[PDB]
Amino acid sequence: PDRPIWFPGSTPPEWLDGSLPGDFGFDPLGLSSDPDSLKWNVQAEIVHCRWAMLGAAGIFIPEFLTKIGILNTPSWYTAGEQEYFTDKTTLFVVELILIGWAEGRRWADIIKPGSVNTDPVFPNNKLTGTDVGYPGGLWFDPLGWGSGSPAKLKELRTKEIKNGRLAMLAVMGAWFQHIYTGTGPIDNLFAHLADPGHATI
Amino acid sequence: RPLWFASSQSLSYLDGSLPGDYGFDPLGLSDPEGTGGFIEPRWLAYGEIINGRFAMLGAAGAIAPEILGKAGLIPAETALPWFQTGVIPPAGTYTYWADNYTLFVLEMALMGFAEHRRLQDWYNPGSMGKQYFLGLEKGLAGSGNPAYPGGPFFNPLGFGKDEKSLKELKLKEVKNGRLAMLAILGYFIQGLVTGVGPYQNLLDHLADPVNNNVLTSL
Amino acid sequence: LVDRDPIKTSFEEWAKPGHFSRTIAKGPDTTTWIWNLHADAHDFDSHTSDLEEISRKVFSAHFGQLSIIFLWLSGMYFHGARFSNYEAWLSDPTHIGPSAQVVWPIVGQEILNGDVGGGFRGIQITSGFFQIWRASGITSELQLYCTAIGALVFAALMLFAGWFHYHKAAPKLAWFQDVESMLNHHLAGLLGLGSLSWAGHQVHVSLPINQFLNAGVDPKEIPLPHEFILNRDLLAQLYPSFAEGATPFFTLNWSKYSEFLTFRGGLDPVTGGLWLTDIAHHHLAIAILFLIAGHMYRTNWGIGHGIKDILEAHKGPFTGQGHKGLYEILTTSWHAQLSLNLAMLGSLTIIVAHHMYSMPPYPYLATDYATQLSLFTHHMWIGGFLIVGAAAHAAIFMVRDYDPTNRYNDLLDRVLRHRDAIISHLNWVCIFLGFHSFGLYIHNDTMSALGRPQDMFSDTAIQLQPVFAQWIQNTHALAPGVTAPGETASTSLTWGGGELVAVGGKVALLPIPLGTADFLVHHIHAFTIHVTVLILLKGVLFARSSRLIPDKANLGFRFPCDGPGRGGTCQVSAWDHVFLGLFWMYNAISVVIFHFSWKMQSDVWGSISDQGVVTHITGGNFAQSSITINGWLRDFLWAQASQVIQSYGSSLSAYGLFFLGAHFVWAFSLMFLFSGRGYWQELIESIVWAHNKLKVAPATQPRALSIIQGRAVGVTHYLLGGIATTWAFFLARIIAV
Amino acid sequence: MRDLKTYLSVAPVLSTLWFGSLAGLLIEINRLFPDALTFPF
Ligand code: CLA
Ligand code: CLA
Ligand code: CLA
Ligand SMILES: CC(/C=C/C=C(C)/C=C/[C@@]12O[C@]1(C)C[C@@H](O)CC2(C)C)=C\C=C\C=C(C)\C=C\C=C(C)\C=C\[C@@]12O[C@]1(C)C[C@@H](O)CC2(C)C
Ligand code: SF4
Repeated sequence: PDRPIWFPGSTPPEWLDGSLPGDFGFDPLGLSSDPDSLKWNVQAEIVHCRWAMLGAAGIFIPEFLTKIGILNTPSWYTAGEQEYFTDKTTLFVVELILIGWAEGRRWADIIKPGSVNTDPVFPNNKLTGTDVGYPGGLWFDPLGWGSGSPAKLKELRTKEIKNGRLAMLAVMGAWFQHIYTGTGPIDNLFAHLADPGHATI
Repeated sequence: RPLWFASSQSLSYLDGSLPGDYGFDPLGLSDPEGTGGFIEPRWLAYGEIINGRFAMLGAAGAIAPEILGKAGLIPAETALPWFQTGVIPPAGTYTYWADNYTLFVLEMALMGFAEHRRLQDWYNPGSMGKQYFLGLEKGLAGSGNPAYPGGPFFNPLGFGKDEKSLKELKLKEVKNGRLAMLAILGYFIQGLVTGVGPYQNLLDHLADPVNNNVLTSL
Repeated sequence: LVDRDPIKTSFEEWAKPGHFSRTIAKGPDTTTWIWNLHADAHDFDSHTSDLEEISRKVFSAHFGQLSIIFLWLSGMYFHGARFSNYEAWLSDPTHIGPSAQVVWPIVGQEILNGDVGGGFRGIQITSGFFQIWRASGITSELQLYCTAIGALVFAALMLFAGWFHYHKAAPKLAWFQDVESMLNHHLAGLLGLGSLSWAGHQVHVSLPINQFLNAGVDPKEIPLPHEFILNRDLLAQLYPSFAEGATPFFTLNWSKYSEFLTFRGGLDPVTGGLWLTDIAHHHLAIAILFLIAGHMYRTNWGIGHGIKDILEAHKGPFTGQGHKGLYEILTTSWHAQLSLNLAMLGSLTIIVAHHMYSMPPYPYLATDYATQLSLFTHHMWIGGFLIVGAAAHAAIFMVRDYDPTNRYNDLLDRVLRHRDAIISHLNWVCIFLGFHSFGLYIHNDTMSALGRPQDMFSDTAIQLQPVFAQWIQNTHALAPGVTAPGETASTSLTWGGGELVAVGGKVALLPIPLGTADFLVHHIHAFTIHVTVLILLKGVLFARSSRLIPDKANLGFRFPCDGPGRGGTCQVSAWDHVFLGLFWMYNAISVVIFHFSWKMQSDVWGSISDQGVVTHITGGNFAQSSITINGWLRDFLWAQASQVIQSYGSSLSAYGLFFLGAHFVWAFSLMFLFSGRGYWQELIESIVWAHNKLKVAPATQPRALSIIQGRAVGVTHYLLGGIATTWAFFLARIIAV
Repeated sequence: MRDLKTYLSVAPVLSTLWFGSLAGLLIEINRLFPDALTFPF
């Protein structure tokens, strides 16, 4: 109730009571007034965070190393135009099958929690996580850091969320910068650092 | 108390509590009957005070560089009139350390922080001294009167210790603010019709008051 | 005086249809509930009895209307910038047909993208926006794009204002009942300042650009409008009086401004429209007059008039107490004000339609025949509809808000005490006009069929000359130099001066003669208007009681009958009198537009040769052929419908399709008008039987339409079909020729 | 919002969405395969 708020001095919404990781009371439009929408939106935010962190790393770390000349990879924008060992549609279909099996089991855990925690082939093997979106076990938490006291968890889960949001913003920024300026994101940073007053939109 | 264009309607609610009150309200804009929206006595007084302070900052600023240029203290490339300093690029522009549209964003952000905090204190008195703000929330608590916050930040020298002195100083502030608003309107409409800076206008009037006058300017 | 946050902004009421009514909020037992939902949506009086709430609701909806109008204007301006040939038309107005709509090629509908000139393919428009933009000095599409953006911004502003003045700060009832201040502001500020601003725009923008265009300069070589303001030398070259500035204005040396403020009269030979200097002078004078007129009514400063005091002092030996009490009625009833304003606005629209054709105010408008015809017909129909609505809401006020115990008025009481004499006299006048107007056409038909052309009412056998209108024409033609010394030419070319204006090989305007046929058609117009006024005034005057049903006010304003007794009481309510007057309004307006079309095509419009001989479109057959019904059937409907029935396979095939579609829609309405509810309710019972057999019977029981709903559907479909048919016929006829 | 979702399930809005999607599908089908008079397969 005394947590920092996005708009100091204002009143947070009633459905945001501070129980969730990364909660600052930001919901002007009330998109999650009902509990079911709240759970669905939490799961969507967690997945979007995790994909956006993988995407930001993959966009920026390769492009930086190319500029300093260690590697010679093409631009991320046109990486889908190169010719690989097979046609792109076959790769898309293989992706669709594999990610459909992967995400399909994630759908059943949202609807009915703890029903897909067993290995279909070798029943000696299980996932250990109690919380929807935090699956645990030797596959997703091999170091065992994903469980502990509520203090240890609410920090780690808040660090994940705050990093994911920043990554999402960075990825969209890179997309729009390449659309407008027509040059890789790292060149934009060096141009800005050369003449910060004028190297601007 | 002295009165200035007072009326029976206006005197029914202007009883002299506000500083610099002379009963002048021919249109009855501050009538407490059915207050709502932005037409409200408290908001009108607050707006008058804030506009007076900003005009007082602006009135001296728009003429300070010009007089020093004619006094030979600052370089002539900086002794520009207020309308050729980058405010209106069609009238003229000066090249700063950053392009004008870039400075606008930074000004917008800083002014947004300051003005949003001021507004949120107006809405909820004493709210700005609660949440952690770099440890500066200890002195930004306000005083319960939105126009006169006081405190170690906004009242460093500790003037106005006595209440009578505070009332006199509030009256002086109101008078100077009104005079500065009048001067700013004079700035605008003098620049419109003469096409040259106000200091040069004053020097023109002093040189020959009859050939350099409104009768000869309009 | 407002209230802070009177109603919460929420989506809760969106999920409960019929929340505005107690009866409708229960739930849909039958299908009548769905129809009841839409019919009572905007009847704010039935929702609540508090006048303040009704006023607050009314104030906010006008903001939504303004937002919709601004969106429509934004679309109209945007389509001219992106999907038009305006810039090509601006270089050759007489040979290029305006177009602002294009069509996607999907099912072969790209045939509608016919040629119009200027290397453009699209649908030809007849709204006249090109001439409006040309008269404003608009040259490029950038200006139109900016105007569309501004209109979008204004629509957003109107929507926000509508939300604000209902959910955040709603004015009190005392604010609405300040009629003196509202009249003062709407006269001095809304009209006077608007006229002054438009005069300033015409002085500083329209005049120089239009002078450059008329001189023959390429539109891309004309200076921009702001260059005339920053560079006074250019305006001085165009108008030397601008070198003196505003000094002549303040020294009362107004004669120096005679270069751009004239009183010429007539038409501009180059463009065929009114002189723009005359328009600027007109707007200046009108602005002055409206600014002075806005200082009449009293306000907080004691000087001015009190409307109640003016009303109370007008009484006579024939009227008793006079206008005393009318001030309280017009400040507490929304319906009476609506009726009065509707009547005045409809009359004004008809006056505007009549005036714009004889004094063409836009360049290259007189020689664009399709635009003229379309504008005339459009504004005539709008005026008729508004006039009918006036009577409808007058009847509503009489039924609901009439209360002599607290709102007594002597003038209204005296009218209700002799209504029989009024209705009987109007009945006799209608019968006399019908006998002596339409009967002369039947006499002509019989005499022509019998082989006796020397016994007809015509210009060759028995003349019926309209000598009163000819005297007015002669008086107006000789006004300059006798009764209007300051004028150079007459107000209009139609008065009969004898001069002809031709633009690009076509006739713009010329004197219009009057003869025997005009007499007959004018008396036909008078007859139709009188009958419509009879049906509407009978409906208003007998709304509360009659000799047949003494208690008619207890049954309401909109009820079907009072049963089969008293010999039968179908159609006794005041709603049925509007339902019956719509049909007569349609009849009258159709006759008027047919008269206009035939007269224009026969006596005015045509082409002019090098030697100066005029060939009209139909060759002047109106005088001898329109004096019989067979003439109207043969030389107008049969001959001029060949364009619309031969339009298949060309860019005008849409009009041909709409002709048949509107025929079908018109004929479809007769099912609802000639039949009654009981048959259809009995028929549905058999259809429901087989749905029960297959377990597909709905839980919302199907019901036949009510008696009033059936009447309304019939009249709506009847009007839509007829008007659409005439629209397609007119457009297909006039675009081709 | 539950009330907003309820308003989206009312008959006119749902019918409008369904018919708009249907018209779009039919227009694209006739755009890909124009002038079909017989079923040739
Ligand atoms: C400024 C003009 C104005 C205003 C504000 C009003 C306002 C009002 N009128 Mg009204 N009226 C007007 C002009 C006006 N009228 C005119 C000019 C006429 C003469 C034709 C009438 C005739 C009239 C009658 C006969 C009645 C009213 C009534 C009313 C009241 C309720 C209206 C209602 O619920 O609408 C509901 C609105 C509709 C049902 C929409 C009708 C749609 C039209 C008919 C068809 C449109 C076809 C469309 C193009 C097809 C597309 C369909 C789409 C689904 C695909 C309301 C106070 C009623 C009243 O007070 O009852 C006590 C009443 O009975 N009026
Ligand atoms: C084409 C069909 C038609 C005709 C001829 C009429 C005719 C008439 N309607 Mg009418 N009406 C019609 C369709 C028609 N209506 C339709 C479709 C509706 C919609 C429901 C209405 C709705 C309507 C209303 C609501 C009212 C009328 C009224 C009237 C009368 C107006 C007063 C008058 O004397 O007119 C002039 C009369 C004529 C032109 C008919 C005479 C025809 C010529 C002169 C032949 C004369 C022959 C001569 C006497 C010798 C014959 C002798 C014999 C042995 C051969 C008039 C009789 C009003 C009324 O009752 O009177 C005020 C009235 O209030 N009508
Ligand atoms: C699922 C709905 C449904 C079903 C199964 C039927 C079935 C039938 N109707 Mg029928 N009808 C319906 C809706 C339906 N109707 C509606 C909504 C109307 C009002 C327009 C009618 C009006 C109607 C008439 C007037 C007649 C029938 C008749 C018949 C029978 C003859 C077969 C036929 O196609 O007639 C033709 C049926 C039609 C042309 C109806 C139009 C089809 C509508 C648009 C379908 C609507 C479906 C609905 C929206 C379902 C939504 C599903 C969603 C909630 C999941 C048959 C048993 C005939 C009969 O045997 O008499 C007893 C007959 O004369 N119907
Ligand atoms: C969602 C998003 C934006 C979010 C929007 C916000 C803040 C909305 C906020 C609000 O709702 C709240 C909170 C509360 C409401 O009351 C109000 C609003 C204001 C409405 C951005 C990104 C969302 C999603 C992202 C970032 C997607 C990532 C993409 C990836 C992984 C790309 C990977 C690749 O780049 C590689 C690695 C290599 C390349 O070669 C190939 C590709 C495939 C291109
Ligand atoms: S039900 Fe029909 S026929 Fe019978 S009295 Fe009523 S309106 Fe007349």
